[PDB]
Amino acid sequence: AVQKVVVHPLVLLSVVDHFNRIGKVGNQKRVVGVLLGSWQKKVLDVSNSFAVPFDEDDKDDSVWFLDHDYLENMYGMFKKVNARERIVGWYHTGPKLHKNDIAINELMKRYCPNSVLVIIDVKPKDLGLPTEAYISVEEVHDDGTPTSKTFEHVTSEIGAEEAEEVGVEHLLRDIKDTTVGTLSQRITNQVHGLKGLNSKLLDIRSYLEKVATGKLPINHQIIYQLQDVFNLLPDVSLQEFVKAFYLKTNDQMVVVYLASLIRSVVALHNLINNKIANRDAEKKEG
Amino acid sequence: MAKYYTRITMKRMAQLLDLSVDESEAFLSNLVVNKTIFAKVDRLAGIINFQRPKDPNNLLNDWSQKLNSLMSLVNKTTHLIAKEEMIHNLQ
Amino acid sequence: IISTHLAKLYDNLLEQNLIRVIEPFSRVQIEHISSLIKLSKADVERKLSQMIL
Amino acid sequence: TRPANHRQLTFEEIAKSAKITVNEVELLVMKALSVGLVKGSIDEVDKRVHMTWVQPRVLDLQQIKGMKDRLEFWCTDVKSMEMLVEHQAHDILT
Amino acid sequence: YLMEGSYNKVFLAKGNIPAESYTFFIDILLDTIRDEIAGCIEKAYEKILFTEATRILFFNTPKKMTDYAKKRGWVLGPNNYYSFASQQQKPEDTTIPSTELAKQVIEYARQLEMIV
Repeated sequence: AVQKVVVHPLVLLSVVDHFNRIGKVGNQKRVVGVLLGSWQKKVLDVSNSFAVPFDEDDKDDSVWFLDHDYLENMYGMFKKVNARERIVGWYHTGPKLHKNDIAINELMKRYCPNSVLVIIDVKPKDLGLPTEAYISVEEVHDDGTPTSKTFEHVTSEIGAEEAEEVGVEHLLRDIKDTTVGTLSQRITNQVHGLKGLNSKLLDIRSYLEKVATGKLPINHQIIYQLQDVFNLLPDVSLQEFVKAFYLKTNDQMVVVYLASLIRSVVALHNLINNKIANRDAEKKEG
Repeated sequence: MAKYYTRITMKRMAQLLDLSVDESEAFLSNLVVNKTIFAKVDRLAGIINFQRPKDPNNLLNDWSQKLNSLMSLVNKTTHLIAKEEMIHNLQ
Repeated sequence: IISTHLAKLYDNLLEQNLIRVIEPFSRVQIEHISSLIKLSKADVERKLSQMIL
Repeated sequence: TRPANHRQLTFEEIAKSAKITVNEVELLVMKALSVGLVKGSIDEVDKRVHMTWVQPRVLDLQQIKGMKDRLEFWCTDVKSMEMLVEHQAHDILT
Repeated sequence: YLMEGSYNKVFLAKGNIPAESYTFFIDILLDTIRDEIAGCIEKAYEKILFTEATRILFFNTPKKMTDYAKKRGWVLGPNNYYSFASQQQKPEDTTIPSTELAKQVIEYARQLEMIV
């Protein structure tokens, strides 16, 4: 239904400052706010946000509040001050997918049809992309309940823009990994993404904690993929997968062998370009 | 038979057509000069085969396909487990 | 002039059917390709030998 | 039941495991490929079949132990081959 | 003559000892040739009957052949030396390159980008 989402770094930042402004409560508060944006060409866009007053008490945690007058007038100001801008859905600060977010989405779907949510990070530590988004799908289906509804993650990335790329690249001024040569790939995804595969091997190790001791629902629809992964584990090293591998090493290295051969001759022509400027000035200048 | 078989004998195919083995060869002749079914028949061992090129490059190419299908699947389960622990032990 | 140009056209159409019937397969007998052209075997074999040369 | 090493059974084994003759198992497996319950290929002269994909089934609390231990030594293999990269290309980027 | 394969011209020189006895030296030269043919019976041979390789060293028919036939293989059978020319287990190694070359490829990039 939706291809992907596009998040600007402003709305990425426009939650953190509110997380600072309610950080004096100390005890517990999740930041929940209205997400504004304009989805076009089946691509979800996210532009602007604010945060709505929201509290939560732990005993009987089914009692939420959205001050809709604050939602009515401030969006009416925002529809005034940017008529290109509209509602796109909502968000919450999302540490660990709290329970009220099954009907918050159903509370305010009378504005946005595909009222998408966004889970963000306030304490960043990962090896992935710390912005997560779901979508609302419902089912009268296989086994669980007559009324069943579960969120599904549509893929997420941080979109840039020519206005804000001026800003963020001025705001970094920090340790950087520019000059992409032979080394940026080695550290953006060869040092890093191999350890990125750690926390996904270890993630399914964490579901594996129920062998005879963990939580009481057992499998039914979790193991059809896990049965496939050991089935779609790749081909063993006996076939011409051995032979055609040596074939292309015997082709890819020849281009490197030519290209390195050129590198020696070019700097040797540079060597004479310094022996023309060494000997032809010691008699001239002194 | 081109789709689901790899290497069938000449006698076996003529038996599922209930006609002569030479009449079978005239059928596979005017279809691959029509090149609408590819086949590489034999008239000494009776060993024909279907969709069998030399395959220099498609081995590692289809192998690289199986990595990306695998890596797209290991990302599917990971963000599906972490919600499943949040519907039993949330608060 | 046709009585001059038919013999040169016959050679071109000889090898044009000769790649046609030889196309669909692998190793094969020489006794069938003479049987599928209605032509002899010694002259065909020399004419086959000219192709790979 | 067979591992991912071969999973290449013969027609005579089906003639044992299903007590049906040789001239009907090809008619059987063409049905199995058509329905979509199995995905593989069929040889006829070497009398073997290269099954590749099978339909996923369910399993009890014992086959997860197979997926427990076969997954567990795949952890250290991701550890071991990466440990070269943070050691050999360490000065290339700090 | 011991350097090349020639063995019979070596023992033609054991018919030609001109100067003194040379006894203890050629008898050690027997022993270092005994294991050498027992070394060179182990090449890729076919069946040899109990006459041909029985006489390639010197011997007519003592039990010394069983002292070699039970030392190495080529099993004592019905006038036969059985050939264990398998040489099948070692090939098809992608892994031994894939450990070593992944070292070498980063070693290429060390003296390629980082100034030394």
